[PDB]
Order: sequence, then structure tokens, then C-alpha cells
Amino acid sequence: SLDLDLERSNRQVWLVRLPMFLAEKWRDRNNLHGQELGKIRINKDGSKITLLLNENDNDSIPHEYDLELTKKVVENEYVFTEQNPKKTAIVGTVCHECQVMPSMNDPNYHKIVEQRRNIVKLNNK
Amino acid sequence: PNEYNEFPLRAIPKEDLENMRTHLLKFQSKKKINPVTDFHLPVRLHRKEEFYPWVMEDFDGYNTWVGSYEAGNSDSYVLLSVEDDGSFTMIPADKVYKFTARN
Amino acid sequence: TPSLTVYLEPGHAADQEQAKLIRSAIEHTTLKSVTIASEIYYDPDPRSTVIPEDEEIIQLHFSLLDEEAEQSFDQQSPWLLRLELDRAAMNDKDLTMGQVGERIKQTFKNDLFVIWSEDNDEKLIIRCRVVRPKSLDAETEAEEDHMLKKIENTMLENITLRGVENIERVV
Amino acid sequence: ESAPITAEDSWAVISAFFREKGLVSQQLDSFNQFVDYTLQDIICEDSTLILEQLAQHTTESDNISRKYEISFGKIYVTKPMVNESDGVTHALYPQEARLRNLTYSSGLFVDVKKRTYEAIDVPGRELKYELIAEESEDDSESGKVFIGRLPIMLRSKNCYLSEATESDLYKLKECPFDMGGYFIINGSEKVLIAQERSAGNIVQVFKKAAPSPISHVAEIRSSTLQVKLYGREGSSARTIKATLPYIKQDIPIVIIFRALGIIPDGEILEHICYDVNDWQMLEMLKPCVEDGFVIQDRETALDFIGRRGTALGIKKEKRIQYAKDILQKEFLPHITQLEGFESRKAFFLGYMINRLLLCALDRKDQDDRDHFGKKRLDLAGPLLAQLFKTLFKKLTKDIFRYMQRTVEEAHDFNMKLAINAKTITSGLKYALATGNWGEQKKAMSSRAGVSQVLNRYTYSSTLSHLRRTNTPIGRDGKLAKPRQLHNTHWGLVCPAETPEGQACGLVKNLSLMSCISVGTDPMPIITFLSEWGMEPLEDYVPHQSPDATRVFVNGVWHGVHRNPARLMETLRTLRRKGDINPEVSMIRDIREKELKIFTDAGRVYRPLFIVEDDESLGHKELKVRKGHIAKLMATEYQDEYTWSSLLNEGLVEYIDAEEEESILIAMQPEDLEPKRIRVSHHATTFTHCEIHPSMILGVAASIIPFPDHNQSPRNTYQSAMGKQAMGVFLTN
Amino acid sequence: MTTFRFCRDCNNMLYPREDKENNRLLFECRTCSYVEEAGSPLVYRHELITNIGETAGVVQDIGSDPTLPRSDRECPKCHSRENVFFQSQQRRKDTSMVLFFVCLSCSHIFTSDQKN
Repeated sequence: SLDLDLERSNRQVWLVRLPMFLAEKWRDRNNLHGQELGKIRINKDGSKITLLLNENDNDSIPHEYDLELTKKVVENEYVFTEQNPKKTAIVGTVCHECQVMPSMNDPNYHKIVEQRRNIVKLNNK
Repeated sequence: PNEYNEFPLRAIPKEDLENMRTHLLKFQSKKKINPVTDFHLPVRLHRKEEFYPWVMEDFDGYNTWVGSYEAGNSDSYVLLSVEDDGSFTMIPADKVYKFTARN
Repeated sequence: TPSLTVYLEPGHAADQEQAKLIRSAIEHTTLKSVTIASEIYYDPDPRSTVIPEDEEIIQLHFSLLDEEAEQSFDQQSPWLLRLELDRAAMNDKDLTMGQVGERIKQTFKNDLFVIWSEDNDEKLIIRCRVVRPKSLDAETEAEEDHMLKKIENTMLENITLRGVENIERVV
Repeated sequence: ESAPITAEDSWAVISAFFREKGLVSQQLDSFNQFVDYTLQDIICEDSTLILEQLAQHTTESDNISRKYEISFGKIYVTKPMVNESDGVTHALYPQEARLRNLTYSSGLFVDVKKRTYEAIDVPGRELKYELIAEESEDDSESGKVFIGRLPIMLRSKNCYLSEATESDLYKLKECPFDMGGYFIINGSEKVLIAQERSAGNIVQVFKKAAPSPISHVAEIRSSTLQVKLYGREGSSARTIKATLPYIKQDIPIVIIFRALGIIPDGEILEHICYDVNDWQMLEMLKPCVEDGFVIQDRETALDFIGRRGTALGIKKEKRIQYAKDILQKEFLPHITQLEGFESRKAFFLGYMINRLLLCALDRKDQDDRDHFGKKRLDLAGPLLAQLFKTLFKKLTKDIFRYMQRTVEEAHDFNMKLAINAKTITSGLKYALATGNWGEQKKAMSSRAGVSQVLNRYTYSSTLSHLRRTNTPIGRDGKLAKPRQLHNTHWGLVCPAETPEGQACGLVKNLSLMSCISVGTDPMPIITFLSEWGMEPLEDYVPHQSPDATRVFVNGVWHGVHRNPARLMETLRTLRRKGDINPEVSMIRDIREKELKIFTDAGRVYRPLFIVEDDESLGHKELKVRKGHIAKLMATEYQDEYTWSSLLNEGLVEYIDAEEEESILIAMQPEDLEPKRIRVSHHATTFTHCEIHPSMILGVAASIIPFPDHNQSPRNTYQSAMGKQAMGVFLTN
Repeated sequence: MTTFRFCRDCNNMLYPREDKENNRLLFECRTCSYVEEAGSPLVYRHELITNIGETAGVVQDIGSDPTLPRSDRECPKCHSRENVFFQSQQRRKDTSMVLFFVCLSCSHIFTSDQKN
């Protein structure tokens, strides 16, 4: 429970920022069984990245989002895991930083923003 | 310009996350520190639930890092672990800790 | 708003020049007012410098210093009050560089010696180097900056070249 | 139908405005906000009351420790009614309250639940309490505990007059020309005049004359923090010191950063200065680094803190913990209160000292203390919330004390006996009647004149009285600047109408179209703002991006941004399309690269038009057209298409006194195209237009004919004397 | 113009020190063993009065401020006749009324005072 596992920590790992609602929807336990839930598409120039959700999921969530690059080079960030003093194991080093925004092409954006309006009106202080 | 590569999106089940509690390990430095050379294995990590800060000390005691919990990180980060098939599995983030070197 | 009105002599009443001499002789003049750059600089070896401008002034006094100054070469501080002095402010108060710059200043406490140029140089540069005995303690001698910043502040603030106190302006 | 707009259309829009809002809408809206929302939260703040009675260890049977829990629930409000001495209950109407010297008020009902926990007090072990008894009468009408009586303002939501038609008002014998907006206390009509206040959560930099060593001051009120710069300009000695609450001696800023969690010295200057090239900034910060470098220890500073407390001789570790807790508990509470938010506090302190030092380097000036954009108006709502909070706190304290008393005698307490319902009623009635805004015991030092008896001498006098604001500065105070008229009063305050004597300038009257904001939650705004590409303040590095816009929300810095123009365009798109209510203010300062968002309550705003560039006409023009005016006429004659219809279509916009700093307005509409002397203004990038200049006047001065052919003091004198004419004050 | 120098070990600013046997200046960090060799006898500087030309301040995206006036003067570089103009944004008491022009297209700064 002391040594660090670096045998497979050489691979670079993406750093992506997900929206609060999308991230919370992706914390579902039932979908954690290695299920293929989505896919990514990278432009030839790499400026535009599109995340497309698989049709296996319910139609209540938008199936298209876009990605933007924050830093072209990302250094001094590492990804680790800790398991049962606890045994820790580094996973890798971070390569790029990206942030997710909703896609205009998918109409469901409006719907969730509609829900956003539903969030805005109810709460008061 | 429409060529794209395919990375399937997988996940890690509950049976693996139950005994694997994740914690974001952040080191504060101006230099690219790697444990392959800057840390002499094995390393001793302990707490001397968040009242006791983390302490990571080398075998020789030369590299001692003290880690504190930074709260209010409203960004719920995710861990993208690469499997043998090239797919990415999601791991939710529980806590984030920032480490600084002892004087 | 206190004030004071001064009427000149009958002979000097109609001419502007004696009036300006009196005006200079009344207003309060202090060192901090007459330095466009009274810059605290490192002066480790005052024998030579990197700046070409002060190099010309160097050989002037190094061929113009007495034997006692030659002995006291080591007393000059490892820091310098390097005075780039504004020409206009110096000439406004009819202030001669040498006499006013050094006579009163060294007479007051024998605290600060100077290497100074004649007013003809394009850049009026004075080198104010304080004078201390070599008998100073080792702990004291180590803390050069600690004594000299304090004495430099007490030097700018508390030295009166010419004038009378409390009179801010004369018009 | 795509034609421009003439002044007739301006008067049409104003007619719609008054047909929709009214002249007394501000009081009614504040009261509705208070009754619907704030009242629930005031009780929900302190729902749980706990008694922990340990075992006295007298006998074995007395070894059980007890816990008593009291919780509160919903609030129900009835329509006003009265119970006579005979015990009969009948609904109370304003006529009976007026004639019989009653008090127009209603009753308040709150749900109460009780729990009892019992544990075995074993020495050396933690007490483990278990649920045994829980009294909750939510299934019966007996669960509603009567708590007190609350006065009701006329024509508000609860009052019977709200939905009365003209024949209803006649049969009940109302004046149809009555507007509401006042209480009936002891059978006399009372009104609350707006009270002016200086805003909070805004850093302000001041200056001092120099007989004293002080040179500059930076203030913030959230709890107050003073970070002072001592040392005259041009001298070698620079000192920057902060004055924390419950610390007397004070300690420098580098010590604060060391204690806060930023150990390396190089990071201090990255926190303070955001431009690497500037050398004067670092030159002024050098002595702070030099002095703070001696101690790399938090604990010496914490020992400094510990000594100055009232208790003396405390052990060192307890002093360490105490000084540690002071920072997260009392140091800048308006940012956060919970643990672990240190980066935000460090950056905010850096920003404050940066602004102080910027003012110290003559790049900017002192903050103007007269600017009307830095002042809030408290209506009936906030004042009632204040008093209700105080009285509820006292009442629950009394309940706890009595329940402890009856526990001492081992007697069960009746919840209908522990409550002294007369406290709330007596306090509210006394405050509203006398006007002294405070407790009966401490009324001498409280604010006065907050509640005044309505003036019914003439109708215009009632109108002028229900639209009055008081600036609580000593009316014998010789400060001339608050008295004088200021450039920021254009359109929000009547310039003509002011009293004479000791209240000259201190008493203000609003214009015909200066409303006030109610209040709204900032959380959805922050969530959306982070959604659309905002980097959090935790991951901000000055050197990676030194050209980053800062983002504020109600005066707390949440982070930075890189491309602000599209964010402002999208935000204003959403504000104009109804995704956000238009009472929110959103300013951008290009010169300092700043964004400010305000959602608080107490801001005066006025309507304005919208100018957009039409390419078909090749130049700018208003969004309003002749079709909209025709629709307005159709709806007005039909008395649909209302003022809110204009608002939600992005045709008009509400502007406060702060956003006005970053706009351009064409006063006449014909001034937007390419007797007296009217000059053609050189501007060509217009953004808004004046609906009509006449509205910059109040209600008193809206009766003088040809007021601009008069000397101004004459207009003031007639605005005074217009309240002593004899006429029909009411038609009944 | 004296510049702060940070130690390469712990980012602390380097304090000066002297070497008597070699008579040379060094910069040392009081917390660690790092010592670096001074390149000039200029370590500190204290000016009194600032002979700074007045500056237009922040210029980035200044053309989108709609409360800023306009002029039809001709650009000395790109020969454009549309620009923004404003007074000096430094708030000294004795500043003169000398204008500053920022071109719309090439973002070039110039002044109305063409002193040779």
C-alpha cells in the first residue's frame, strides 16, 4: 500500500471539462458497466471537436456538443488512483485541456435551456 | 477536412469503484517533477476525516510533501482512464488535494 | 491660509533683479527639492564605474583631491547617493554647485563627502559618499545598506541648503 | 409602417406605462415580495432549537441524558379579521377599522414539530441518542400554532380591496381615486417613507490630508476590513497593513499571505500585480517583502492574534486554532463562510491592495461618495424583515428559556403555553404607530420618522407623500455635498421639488418613472456564466493570460475570462428576450477590463428606448414602429397588448444609474436622423433614446405651466405651496 | 532601472552580498544555498520626479466603446480617415490637453502635437 504503479502511467490522458448537468447525468451508476455511451470526432485541423452521444441513450438528452481548446500544451498535471494506509497508483500525465459547450445544431439545447429557464423562475430570495 | 478518429466511451463499474476511492493529487512546483527520478521508491503516504493533512515522504526523507484539502472546487472533474482497447472509461472525482514541498 | 507680505527697499523697489535675489534668499530650499534623481545606487568600488558619463567626472577629482582624501578613499560608502541634479532648479535659487553643495553639508556634522563636477558638464552629477571611521564594528561594517539607507533619508530630509523654515512659497 | 416615431407616440407609450404600473407600485411590490418569500425564509433560518440536558448523576435512574428538538414548517396567512370582546369573529373591513379605531391586520399560522431523544450517559463514551417520541400534528388542524398578528398594507395581495370593481368600491364606499399603499394602525393611516443607504460589498478607496502619517485607505463592508497604506509619497518607507476584526495591534500584508497559505515570496507579487512590465508596482511592494521575509511561520502571527483576545494565558495551540478560525469565520464573510476557499480570499485581498496602490500611483482618482449608483433605497419590505427577524429571535429565545425552566421542574410544557404571542403583535404595532424603528426598550437610539401619518389635505399632497425618500444624515449636519443636486439624479429624482429649511436636499421625491428593483437570486446567473466559457478563479495564472477580463457578481470575484464582447452581446440578448428579468444590471468597463453584474435590491431604474443599426435605411433607428403604436392605441381604446408586451420584445430597456455610465442616448427622436436654439449633436453611435424629457420632473412640479420660462427657485416655491391649496381631497 | 531577481530554488527574491577576497558582487537566497554572480553594479534605484510622457493607457478593443468621440483626420500609416480620439488617461493634475488618436483599421497611436 506504499509503492506507486507507474508501469502503465506513460500514456497521456485528456483533460476535459463537462457541464454541470451533463457531468451529473454521466455519474449514473447503471451506465457504469463499460457501456458504450458516446463518441468523439476530431477535425483534421483539430480546431473543432464534436461529441456525439450514442443512440442507445434516451432521447431526453442532447446528442451533440462542441469542444474548445484551453491550452495547446498542458504540463505538471497527473492523474492517479487510490485503492485499499491506502494503496495509490498513478494513471498517467495530462496532455490537453478542453471544455464542453452545448451544440446549436441539436435542437435539444433549447429544451435544456428551457429547463434552465424553469430553474431560473422557481427559486427566489 | 472531415477526417476523424474513433475513441469509444466506456466506463468502470461499481464493483471496482467501491474499493477504489479516488483523490486528485496536485503538486505545487515550477518544475516538471516526475516520481520516476524525483521519488525513490517506495514512498510512505499517511495522514498525520480531513482534519489530518496528507504527508508523502520518500524512503530517504529528502523529498517530503505536505498536502492540504482545497474546498469549493465547483467543477466536478472526471478521470479518463485508457483501457487496453483504446477506449476511455469514466471515473468520478471525489476529493482534490494540493501538495507543497517542506522547507 | 496664513500669509505674509514683504515690501522691498526704496532703491530695489523698481527693479526686478534685486527682487528675485531677495525672493531666492527667503524661500526654503532643501536637498530633496533640487535632485531630479537623488538615486540610491550601489557604489562598491568608487574608483571606477561602468557609466561613461560619471567616468569623466572621476578623473577630475581623482587628480583634484588632497592627500587626506587619498587616505580617506576607503571611507566612501559601498553605496552612493548618485545625484543627477536638475539644472533649472539649481539655477532658480542661485545655488552654486560647490560652495552650497559641500561647505555647509560637510560643516554640519562631517558626515558626507562628495565628488562633484563644475556646472559646465551637460549632466550635473554629484557623488555623495558618506564618511565613517574604519573603527566600525564587524557586525556594523557588514550591515552597510542598513546604516546608509537611514542616513540617506536623514540626509535628504534634514539638510537645508538655503532659506528660512516654514515658508513653502514666495511669489 | 416602418416609419420613425413622433412625440405623440412617446405620450402613447407613457400612457401605457401608467395604465400598467401605477404611481404607488413600488410599495405594493415590496410588500408582496416580503409577504410571499422573505417571511418564510426568516423562520427557516432558525428552524431547529436544541436542548441538551446531561445526567445529574444523582441516582442510577438519573443517568439518562435528554435532547429536545423543536422545528418549524410552513407559514399560512389569513385575510384580516377581528374578534370582539364577546368572542365572536367577523372579517374586518377598512371602514370599521377607521370608525371604531381598530388596527387593520391579519393572523399568522406556523407548523411546529417536537422530538425527544434519550441516551444512556456512560462516562468515557459518546452519547448515542435514539428517536423515541415525535409530536407532529400535520394531519390535524391543531398543528397550526398561532404565533401573532401582522399589519396589512392597503390594496396588497391579501387585502379585500385588491379585486374590487367600481361598484364593489362604491357599495363598500371607497373612493375610486384611492390607490392604497398605507397601513391602518389604531384607526389612523400610516405610511413608510423610503430610507436611503450606502451600498455594501463594494471596495472604496479614499484619501487623507496629511498632518497625519496616513496617506490612503481602502474600505470594504460585508464586518469591516481596512487595508491602509502608510508612508508619504516619494519616501523610502512603504507600509501596508490590514486591520482584522477582534485584532487590535494589526499585522502587515505579507504576514497575512503567509498565514493564509501562500508561502513562496514570488507568488505574492503574482497575486498583487497583474502586469509584469510595470516596475513602480513592485518598487512600492519591496518593503513589504523585505519585512515579511523574516518570519516564514504562521504561528508567530497566530500568537500575535491570540494575545489580544479578552482571555489571557491561553495555551499556544488553542491560540493557533482560534486565530486560524478567525480567518474563515470573520475575514471577508461576503465571499464565503465554509472551510477551504482560501484561493478566492487571497486573490480578493490582492485585488483590493492592487486597487489601493493604483490610486496611490495617480492612475485614478478617489471614489465619488455622492454617486447615486452606489446608494440603495429601503422600502417597507426590508424594514419589516429586519424587525421580524429581531422579534422572532427574541421570541424563540424566550421559548427556550421557559422550556428549560419547566425541564428543571420535570414538568411537561404545553406548546400553546410556552409561546408569548403578544410579543410579535405588540412590537410590530408599537413600531408602526410610534415610528421608532427598534425595540421598545432601546427605542431611544433607534431610527425615527420612518413611519408618518398620511397627509390628505389635497389629492396631490397624498400623491407626493406616497413617493418620498429620506436620507438619514443629521439634518443639522453641515455636509453640503449630500444636499446639492448631482449629475446622477437626471431622470431619477425631481430637481425642482425639495423642502426648505433644515431638510433642504436631504428629502427627495422620485420622478414619474423611477421604479425600484425587488430582488432576485444570483445563482442561476453564475451557473449560466460558468456554462458559457468562464474559467474559475482557482485555475487562474496571471502570466499565462495577462489580458484577461475579471468577472464580478454582486461584488465577489469569481474568476476571469478571455473574450468578453460575445459574452456581453449574448447576455444582453438573453436579458432582452426574457430569459432574465430586466431588473438585473450588467455593466462592462473596457478601460479596466471588467464585468460587473448586480442582482441585489434597492436600485432605482428608469425606462428608455433602444437604438439599432438598420442597414436597409443605412443608419440607426429605434426598434419601435408605427405598427406597435397602432396596437397600443387599439388596446387602450378597447379598455390585448400592454407595456410588458413592449418589454419582452426588446423595444424598451430599464437602465439604472450605473449602466448609464456606458451608454449614449438621443433625447429627441428626430435628433437621431443625419423659437429656441437646438444644436445638432455630433454623435452618430446612439444606443438609446429619451422617451420624453418632461418625465425628469416629479408629481408636484407636473402642474406648473411653462416651467422652463421660470427661474428655478420659483418652481421650487410653487412645488412647496402646491400642498396647501383647498380642494376635493377625496370624492367621499 | 533595478529589476527584482528571484532565486531559482524557492522563488524568493535574491539579496545582494559582497565577496571581499575576490571583490565581486553576488546575489544569494537567504533560505537556500543558491548563489549567482551579479552582472552589473546597479542593484537599486530611487528616482524622485517622473519625467514620463503621457500615455493613452489600455488600447485593446478601444474602438468598441460607444461613448468615445470620433474625427476625420487621416492616418499617417494606413491612410484611413476614421479613428477614435481621446485625452490622456493618466489623471495627473498638471497634464496638458494634448490629444491621442487611435486608428480604426491599423490600431496605430499618434498625437495631435507634431513636435519635431
